[PDB]
Parts: sequence; structure tokens; C-alpha cells
Amino acid sequence: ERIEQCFSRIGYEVAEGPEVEDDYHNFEALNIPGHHPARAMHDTFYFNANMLLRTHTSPVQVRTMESQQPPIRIVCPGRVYRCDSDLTHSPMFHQVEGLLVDEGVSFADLKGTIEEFLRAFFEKQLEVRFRPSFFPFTEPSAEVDIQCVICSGNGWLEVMGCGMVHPNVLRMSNIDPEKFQGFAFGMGAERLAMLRYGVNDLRLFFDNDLRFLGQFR
Amino acid sequence: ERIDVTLPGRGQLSGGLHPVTRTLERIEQCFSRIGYEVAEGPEVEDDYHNFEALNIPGHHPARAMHDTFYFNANMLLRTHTSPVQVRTMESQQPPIRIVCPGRVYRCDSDLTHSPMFHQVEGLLVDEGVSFADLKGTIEEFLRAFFEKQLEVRFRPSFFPFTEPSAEVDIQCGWLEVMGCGMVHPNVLRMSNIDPEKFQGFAFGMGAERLAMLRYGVNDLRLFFDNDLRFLGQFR
Amino acid sequence: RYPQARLAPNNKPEARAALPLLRRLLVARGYQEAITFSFIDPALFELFDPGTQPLTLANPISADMAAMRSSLWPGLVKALQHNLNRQQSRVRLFESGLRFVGQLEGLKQEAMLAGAICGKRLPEGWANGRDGVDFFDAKADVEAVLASAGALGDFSFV
Amino acid sequence: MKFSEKWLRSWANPQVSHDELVARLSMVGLEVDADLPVAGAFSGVVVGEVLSTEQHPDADKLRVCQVSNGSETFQVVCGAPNVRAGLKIPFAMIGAELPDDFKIKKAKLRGVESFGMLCSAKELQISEENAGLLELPADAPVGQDVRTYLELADYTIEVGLTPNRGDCLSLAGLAREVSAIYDVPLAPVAVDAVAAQHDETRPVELAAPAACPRYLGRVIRNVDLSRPTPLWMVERLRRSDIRSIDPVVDVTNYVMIELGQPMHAFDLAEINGGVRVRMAEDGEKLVLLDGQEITLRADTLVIADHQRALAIAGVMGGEHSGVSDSTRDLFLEAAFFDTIALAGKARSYGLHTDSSHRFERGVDSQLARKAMERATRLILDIVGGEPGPIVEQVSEAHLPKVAPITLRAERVTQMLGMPLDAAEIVRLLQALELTVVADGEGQWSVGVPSHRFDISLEVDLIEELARLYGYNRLPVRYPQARLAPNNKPEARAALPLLRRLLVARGYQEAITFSFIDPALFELFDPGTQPLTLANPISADMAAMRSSLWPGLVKALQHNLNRQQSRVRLFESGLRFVGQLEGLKQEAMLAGAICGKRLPEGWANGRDGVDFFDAKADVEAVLASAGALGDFSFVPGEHPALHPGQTARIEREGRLVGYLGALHPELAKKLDLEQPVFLFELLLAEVVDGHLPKFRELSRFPEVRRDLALLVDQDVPAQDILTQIRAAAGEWLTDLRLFDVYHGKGIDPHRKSLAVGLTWQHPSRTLNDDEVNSTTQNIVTSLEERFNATLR
Ligand SMILES: CNC(=O)COc1cccc(Nc2cc(Cl)ccn2)c1
Ligand SMILES: CNC(=O)COc1cccc(Nc2cc(Cl)ccn2)c1
Repeated sequence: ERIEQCFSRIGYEVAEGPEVEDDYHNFEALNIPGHHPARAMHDTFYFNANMLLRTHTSPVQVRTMESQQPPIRIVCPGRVYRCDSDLTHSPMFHQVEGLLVDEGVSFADLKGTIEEFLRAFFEKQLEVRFRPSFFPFTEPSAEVDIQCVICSGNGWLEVMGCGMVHPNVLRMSNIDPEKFQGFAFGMGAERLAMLRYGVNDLRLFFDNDLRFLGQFR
Repeated sequence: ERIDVTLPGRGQLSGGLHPVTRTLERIEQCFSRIGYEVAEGPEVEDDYHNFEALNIPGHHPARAMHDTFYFNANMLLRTHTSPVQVRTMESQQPPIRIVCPGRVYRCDSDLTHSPMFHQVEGLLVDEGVSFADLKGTIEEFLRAFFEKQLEVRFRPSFFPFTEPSAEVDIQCGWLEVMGCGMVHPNVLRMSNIDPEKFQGFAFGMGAERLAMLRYGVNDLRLFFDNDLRFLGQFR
Repeated sequence: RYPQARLAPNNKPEARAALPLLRRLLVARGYQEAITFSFIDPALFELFDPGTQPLTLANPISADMAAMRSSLWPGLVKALQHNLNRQQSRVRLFESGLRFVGQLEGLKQEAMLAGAICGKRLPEGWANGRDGVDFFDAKADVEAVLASAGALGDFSFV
Repeated sequence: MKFSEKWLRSWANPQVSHDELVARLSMVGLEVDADLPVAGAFSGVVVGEVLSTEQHPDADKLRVCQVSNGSETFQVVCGAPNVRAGLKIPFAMIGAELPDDFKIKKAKLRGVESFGMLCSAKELQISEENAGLLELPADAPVGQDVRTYLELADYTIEVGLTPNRGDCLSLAGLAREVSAIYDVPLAPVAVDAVAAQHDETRPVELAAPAACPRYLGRVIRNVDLSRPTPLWMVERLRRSDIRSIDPVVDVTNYVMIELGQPMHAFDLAEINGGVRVRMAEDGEKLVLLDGQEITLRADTLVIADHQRALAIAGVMGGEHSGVSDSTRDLFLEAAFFDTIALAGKARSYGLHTDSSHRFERGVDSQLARKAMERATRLILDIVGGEPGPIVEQVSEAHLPKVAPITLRAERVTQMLGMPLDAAEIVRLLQALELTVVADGEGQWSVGVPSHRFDISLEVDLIEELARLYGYNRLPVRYPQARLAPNNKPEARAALPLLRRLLVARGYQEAITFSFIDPALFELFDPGTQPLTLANPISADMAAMRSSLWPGLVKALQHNLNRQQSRVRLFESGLRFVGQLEGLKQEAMLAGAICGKRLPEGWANGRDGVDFFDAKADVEAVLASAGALGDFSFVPGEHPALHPGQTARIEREGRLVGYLGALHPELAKKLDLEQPVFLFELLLAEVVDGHLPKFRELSRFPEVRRDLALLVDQDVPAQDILTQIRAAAGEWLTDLRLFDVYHGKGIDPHRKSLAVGLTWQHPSRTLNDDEVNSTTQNIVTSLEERFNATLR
């Protein structure tokens, strides 16, 4: 609710989609080729060869890009699924992804958006660091770090990823990369909640113990 | 053996909000979703914030005791929420994007008019603001508010605080629903805002008038009686 | 045209009980929202605020609308008894708005949330007890409001 | 990718400290995962030579040694089993400071004087080898500090590479980056061509030139495979996490880690008439060097001879064709395999090698020759032999070729939010080995080097500039937007509103797994086939939920087992109804309650929660958008619910959901000894409501009449209330059922319904005659419809 509010107050629309998705919306449309390890059964939950459980909320952004022409300003919260299960990782979790597609969007616009979001979210004028990373769906891409001001026990912490939407991603969804530029970002809701509330064990989120839940009234 | 019927549920159920509160919230939401901040101010104001700062000269009939409620020569009950926009313009330099809902007061007595009522005023002050920007804002507001792609008409009017000014009509053969205009240079200048660098638009509307249009309310006096037979209809 | 804006993500702190949140809670707790005149009868003002000189209007609409309210209670009680006189038994009202404390020099205009209840604890129904509302029913409503931003322990009823 | 910093600095030295280098690497896109010292700290330890050993005359486990430091001969008593004349060892002199504050002093061990100590790798924190003294190369410089000789003032840096930086899977790759980052000279290893000593070759055939456009082969005769891998190579491989196995594998691994070129050596005797680089025949079998028997597919590139397949090209060699102890002659291979043709091929056979990784990520297509010469020199140095000429088979048509990219200065300024100077742009791109040529004003034609597989577009060039300029040095702007006022309809009950209402009504929000146990699914949904996962995490998380109830009930009993009595939970989320073809993914709001109606308190009744408490919660949700009257609670049945306490909820005959007590037989099966009340609503059917429509308020009094009605115990109360409204005329304002009596005062199969009827005319007072008339028509209607009687 809090992540959505930071963007919805500035023109972003809340977009939702199905949790049972197809290879196209979940992978192909996001510049993830068929031979990419993300598509394997070691990471992705499958029903058949083409139908799966979405590994991210980006398919929702894809469905938006197909349905309409720019400007697009959307935030996509939702349940996402991954095979990797144990401590530090759950087979089901939540993430919030964002997308802005307009005529003159820059990496400067993205840095500003992300920096002000984290500041608004954590209610502090904290330091925000951008490290060059990689994602098939963005170029340039960045991993975003914040200071340890919200601790590791309640000098940098990785909290989210972002980048400029890849030309092939726009082109595939019938958006001219020559006329339109865009940025997109993603974050894990549980990771953020743990940072905010001083939660140590991620497994506490899915047990629904009243002795846990009651602490958030 | 232990069967039962589906009778009403046990206990207390929900009450509800007042139609004006529903309307105010709705008007705020149309702007707050696009960058506007909700600004509030005092209901007991001074001549300066209520009149002088808004280009209303001392000899103007609006200032008279036939229309304005006074405590002494300089202190009054605000006749509009514009003093809040004035206090904002004094406190900060542009950009300003604000919506000002609130209780306002006027001497004018009975039937079509109450001595206390609510209004929502808006203000946008930036570097390159035009009358085209204002037309778009207002047209899209009314469409969002009334949930219809209705026809919007702008008639040239007059206000001391704006130039050019307009009275805004909607269909249902037309209905006047609000007023707006480009902020007067003297209004900006008085609040230390260079009219050469900054332009602005402002608008105003009555919440009760809007609620009546929306909910089919005939008598404006029903709003301040708080009859449960009235209130209950807005749950 | 639609005005352009360089807008940045922003939000208010999480741990805060705003009035829109509080209104909806009172709605859920079986209250109807009232809006009363900020100016009341000086006689009524004196009943609720003995010894205080009200901030009086120079040109009031009528003499019974001369005094700026120092409480939302005279208005709330009057709306309550307006309903009681109109065949209503269970009246549960709340109002938010300014209070006017002091004379012009030093005047305080503070936003209040006030509530007024009467009649049966529960609405008339086959499954509901026929007990009249009391202090502890109103206390629960105050407790629920006071706990809205996870700070109930910061308050004390003395 | 792990590496020695000393080795990296020998190619490109950034003139900054270790800490500064590790900091910058992550800041330019090479995230450092670890930076560790190669050894423990110590001083006073030099290279020593054992001149002679004698048996200690008073301790059999000890030896009396004469050790030289190149300047002087010292007597040292040693107990290590490997101590012998001629051995080059670390000599810790009197004065030497070893790890964990161990100072070497003078000693008289069993009557014999000792002027130092000879060390094990363990004693020096070099290795965990305490088996004996750290044996040093026969040619070690005696007297030199052991830290200097063994290059122990070093760190190993581990970088977690992104899939686009396959070029950094080598010291050559990483050093080129450093040279760019720091704008410093790059001194790559000078690789002189090794001259052929004979003319023996083997033919090479490129039968699949699109999968392998270049293949280099070389005969190396009379190699002595019994010879050891030199220490400098063992340490360089070890500092890159490569374990030393045998001289030939060590060289090919070393060449790969140094230059980025995976290589392979075959036993020449195991090659029947020349090399054939071809696709596998479908079902062709190959036993790998690790013993795995792979059944190949026609899409897989193999290195074959004229008889059979020898290796799976670019991934792993075969057992038969590989080097063994019996090997006397080698056939070296250095090839370029196309990335696309090799993509996911190792994974499909369940394999992953350093070679498969590098070829899939991309190996410089021009590198094979330099690497071949390098590996030859190393083989001749380590195991001897005689090299023949290099056989290079190449397909010019299939060599990778990336068209020049035009980069526009205005596109860099737009993206970065600031302009970069033409000189800075050129310098930065040239450092990465890109070919930059001016193409007019604020435009360049940029050529991509053969080691880069991630650069094909203008935006990739902009990334390179941003990366090396510094992401955090770039400006910060907020995106522009032509925003217009907008809003959603007023008369709608959104889920955020509903959650808060349930919170206010004393509910705690739960989040449960969307996939449940098929056994649990079958209890709540008998006979329905769940949408089952193909690869579930476990078998008890195989079924996609068709209800939020199994999860809600399970979380409820989780709490009941944790000393909770009053559990009131709600959850929102998707339902999965049907199989893939025709699947329905509907958002639901479901709730589950148990225990006392009210929390324990002095002022609270101690009654247990029932159906009507859950009903009130549903009613409150259903009335959230002013459309309560659009819904109806009809006696229904659900397999998970008690058939006597179940309401089917509808809107215009359409199913909204169900409300009821959890079936006592389901409770038994779950070992739940408390009554539980459940509801589940289809949010798409609850969200829409109606906007208030003002109805005029009467200035006139209302009239109330109370009716006590005797009806059959089973006739539904809402059927009677509905009939009353129908027969009460135009002026009824309120109808209330204030009591139900099923006592002794009446028949045991009947019930008394006490109803309050209120009428108000909008324009006048109502007279008693008309109200009594209206009341009689209600009664008459109830007599003719339900055989009702007045009490
Ligand atoms: C949990 N997520 C993370 O840490 C980082 O997520 C990211 C990073 C960058 C982009 C995106 N999403 C995206 C979606 C479209 Cl449709 C196009 C381009 N990108 C998500
Ligand atoms: C019922 N109320 C109306 O029609 C109100 O109409 C108007 C019309 C135009 C502007 C304004 N407010 C305004 C405020 C400032 Cl600070 C400066 C300039 N103007 C109000």
C-alpha cells in the first residue's frame, strides 16, 4: 500500500494481472530468449510447456504496453513465484514493479524517481547509490543501494533494481524506441518490510502466527 | 438437526459519512492523484489575507457587513478559502499545486444560501502556465467528478483576483457549476511572486452545489439539520 | 493543454492516524457524520463553557448564531436532540472541525474530533440485547481511535 | 570469476590501493563478492637449502640438519619426515616472527643446538599442509624472503560477473577493464610464435562451419607427462579457484584463465585420421572424461575423428581420446564456437564446465592463435616435446561480424542528462578497444572488438560511457508529465476499503500459499481436479487453490495449537478454477472465525461466535458501496460447510459466494474441536454499488405498528419480511424483526416473529384507519402465502 502511494500521488496507475501466465508475457516479451537459464524448471514453476507461474510482475507491464500507446505510468504489486525455496527465499512472495514510457525520458529521470522514492518510503533523507548491473529487459541497468541507517539489526544495502527499458522490449510491444524512451524498476516487498519493521526471519510472513501479526496493528 | 435460517446478522453495522464530506474527498482526489497538495488554514481571518491580498479594494461591496461576518474592523470569518492560497504564496516560491477545501461564511441569509458552507479552491503557479492549461484542467476535472464525458462551456466573467476569468457550465440546457481564471498580476506581486517570471491559474467551486447535483438534493438547508432520515441516505 | 510537471515520488509518514482514516473507523463503529454551524447561541455556549467569554460576531445572522464554538459538543448535542424530537431513539453522531479558544489577540483555532451517542447500545434486532448505551461503549470508540496509529499505550484515561 | 591482484597488476596497474581498486570495481559494474589475503602474516622467513642431515644421537624422530641461507650455514634440528639433503625450504631464523605471535628463539633440543626452524605451509598459514616441510622448487633463490618468492603480499579478488561480461572471464579481460577504468597502459603477455621442429600435422575438417568458424590443431610429440606442474602456475590457478590436476590439463586451464581461451588436449594416438568438427548423429554415444555416458542429439556440435566422436565441442572431452599416463604425443585444440549454436547445450545434458560457460558467454573469435602459441610454449616448458606446425581451418563467411554502430552525441546528452566532451567520449570508447571514427558533427562510427559480444546498438555504447564516467556522477532529474485530473467512480467498494473495514470489525489479515496439498484441496473441493504444478517444490504444494479456505483454516488451527482461542482472519487473493484451457483466476475476499464472540473483558459477554456474527461481517462488506439490497442470502449447500448452517450469497441470481459453519466432518478430519465460521466473496461481484439518490424528508410524524407472527419453524424469515414490504403499500419507511420465539408458549413446529412496521407519508399525517387497513392486508397476505397467525 505504502509503495503504491508514493507513485499513485504523482500520476501512476495501479495495474494488476494474472498469476498464471504464458512464456510470451513472462519471458519472450521481456527479451529473455528460449535458451535463457531463468526459463528452466530449476527456477520457474510450470503447468505445461507454455503456461507457468509468473516469476515477476513485469508481464502486467507487458499487457499494459500491448493494450495502449504512451504515456504509460504504472505500478504493479503482486504475488510472484520461484522454485528456489528454503531460508532467505520463499516459493511465493511479493514484488512491486514500475514503468514510465514517454517521449523524452532519461536515466537522470530514473535516478531522481528512485532516489525520491526510497527517501519517501524510508522516511529519511538517506544516501542512494546506483551500481551498473544487467537485466535482459533494460539497458542501462542498475542495482540500487541505500545506507545501513535502517540497520541489519534495528556500509550499504542493496534494496532494488532498475534500468532504461530495452529498445527490443518496446519494439515487441509495438512502441517505437526512436519516439519513446522509458524506465522500469523492481523491488521485493518482503525485503522492504524486513528493513522497515526489523523482521529477521522471512519465514514469519507466511506462518500467520497471531503473536507475529498482532505486532503490526 | 442443528439447522437455522438466514435471519439478519448480530450486532452493530456501519453508519456513514456526510454528503459534503464525500464530495470534498472526491474533489481532492481528482487533483491529489496528479501532484496537488491539500492546504488548510484558519476560519477566522484578517482583511489582508481575505480581501486586500486578493485585489479586493476597501470600497468593494464584498467587504461590507451586508455580506461579510466581522469580529472587529480587521478580523472576520473567511468568505472563501483563497486566504489559504495567499498564505501558501507568501510562505513559498513557485511551483505551487494546491487544493483548499474548507468551511466558508457569508451573511446572505435564507433558502438557496446558508450562512456557513463549504468550498474547494485550487491554485497552480509555475513558469509557463496558460489559459489553455486552465481550460484542460477544469474540463478534465468536471468529467472525472461527474463520471461522464460531458460538454464543458467557458463563459467570460469577472473576479478581482483573476484576469482573464470564466464561469464554467456543464450540460443538463446548461448549468453553472464553478468559476476560474488566470491569477491577477497584482495578486502575485503582493505575495512576492514576479508576474514576469510566473503565471498561474486558480479555480473555485461550492461543495454543497456539487453534492446537490450529484445526489439529487433539492434543499440546501438539509445539509446542516443532521436529520438521520437525510444522513442515512448516503451510507 | 494540460500543464506539465516535474513530479517526484512522495508520501507522508506511515505511523500517523489522519482524519479521513478516523472518520471511516467511526463509520465502521456505527457513527453517522454530522456537520454543525461553527457559530452557536451564547446561552448554549455558556452551558458547555461556564465563565468563558465567547469570540462574539459584530454582525451575526441572528442572535442565536453569535458565538464562535469552543467545543463541537453544543452543536452535536443540539443535532442529537433534533433527531430525538423526530422519533429517533438511537443517535450516534461524530463531527470534525475547528474550535475557537480565546479572544482575537491570542485566538486558537484547533481541529477537533468529537462524538455524541444515545439510546440502545445495539440497533433493534432479533439477535441483539436491549441494553442502553453507557460510558464504556463510548470508551471503546475512543480507544479504537486512540489505537489507530499503534500508539494506544501513549494515552491514559484519568 | 576469482583472480590474483598481483597477476592483474602485472598487466594493468591502477596506482591506487587494494581498497580503492575493490571499491571502484563494484562501482563500474564488476561487483566484488570477496577480497582475501592469499596467506597469513609473518617475517624473517627466507629460502633455505638443506646441505646435509644426520640422525639426532638422542631422539629417533629428529634429524640434525646443516641449512644455508646463501650467506651462512646454520644447524637446525628437524622432526619433519620429508627433511633431506638438497631440499629448498622456508627457513625461519632466530628472530623470525611466525603467525599467532610465534617468535623463533635459540634452542637446545635433546642436547643439540638449533639456530632456526624449517617450516610447513601450515606453520606459515600458506596451506593446511602440515604433513611436512613446504618443499620449494629445486631452483628457488636461496636467501630471498619467502613472502617475496611466493608472492604472498597479494589478495584474491572474486567478481560476480553479469552474463553480458563474458570477456572478463580471464585475466586478459579484467586487465583491459582496469586499463579503461583508470586510463592506464595495458601490457598483455608477449606471445611469441613457437617455431615447428617437424612437419607432422593432422587434417582438420569444419563439417559445421556456422557452429565452429575457426579451429586450430597442433601436434606435440614425445611429451613426458610424469613431470610436475611448476609452482608459479599452481599458485596462479589456485588464486583463481582452479585445482591443479595434471600438467597438460593445468596448462589448458591456465591458458583459459589467463587469456580467456578454453583449450583441450587429446592423446594423438587416439585420433583416427584427422579431426572432423561436426554435428552428432541422433543417439550417438560418448563417455566423458568424468565417466558420464551421454546420448547425443543432432543439434550438438562434437569434435570427432573419422571413426567416432571424441568430445562434446566446447564443453567436455571424452574418456578414450583424452590424455592418460600412457600418452606420449598430444594434439592440441583451440577453437571458436558460435555462442548461439552452443547456448543451453551443456545444461541439456546436465553439464557445466569452465569451457561451456566461456563459449556460451562468448570467447574472442580472434584469440585461438595467440592461445595456441602460449599453450605450446608452456607444454614444451613443463613436459618437453617437439611441436609441429599449426593447422588452422577457418570459414571466413561464418566468422562473427558486428556492423559499425553510429553514436550521436545528442543521444548521449539526452540519456545521461548532461553532455560529455567529444575527447572524453572517444577516449573512453577507445580504452574499451572500440574503433571510433568521426562521422561529422556530434556523430561517430564505432566498431566493436572481437572480445565483446554485448555491443550491437547505440544504447550499449551509452551504457559503456555512463559506466566508466560513473553512475553516481550523473545528474538527477524528475520526469515531466502532462497530467490531467482523474478519478475512479464514487460508488465502488475497493479491496483497500474492505480490508480496513474487516480490521475495524476485529480481523487480522493473513497471507497463505496459493498452492496447497492436493489431499487438503480434495477435502474442501471433492471431485474437482485441481490445476496441478508439473515441478512443485514439494508434493504438499502441488495444487492451485480453488478456495482461500484450506489456507485460512490451516492458519487458524496453526494458532489454535499455539494457545490462541479467538482467531479471526481474513485473506484476499486469486482462486484458480478449471484446467489451463478455460482457467479462471478470480480475486476473492475470504474470512474465518472461531472462539468467543468478543475478546475477554469485564464488560463483555462470554458467548461463543456463531453464524450470525460472521453474517454481520459479510453484511458490512456487502453494504460498503451502498448496494446491500442487491444481495440475498439463500439457504444453500457447500461440501466444506455444515448443510444446516450454509447461506449461498447471490446478486441478480449470479453467485457472489458462500457463508457458513465449517462442516463438522471436515473439522473431525483436521482435528479441530471448535466451531469455525467461513465466508468467501467474489470481489468482482462486490465492488460495484450505487450512488445516493435523494428521497425527500417528510415534515410529518411516522406511525409504527408491531406484529407478532406465528409461522412454520422452517419458513425463512426473509420470505416473510419480503411479503410484508410487498403488502405494506407506498408509505413503509422501515421494517424490523426485533425478536424470534421458538418456545413453549406456542406449537413446537412453529415460531413467533415479532416485527416492527414504520410508515411515513411525505405530505401529511397518516390516520389510524388507513394504517389498520394496510396492517390487515399484510396479515391476509401472510395467511394466504404461509398460513400465518397473529399471536
Ligand atoms: C525484484 N526486482 C528487482 O530487484 C529489479 O526489477 C527490475 C529491474 C529493472 C526493470 C524491471 N522491470 C521491467 C519491466 C518491463 Cl515491462 C520492462 C523493463 N523492465 C524490474
Ligand atoms: C463558488 N466559488 C467560486 O466560484 C470561486 O471562484 C474562483 C474563481 C477564480 C479564482 C478563485 N480563487 C483564487 C484564489 C487566489 Cl489565491 C487567486 C486567484 N483566484 C476562485
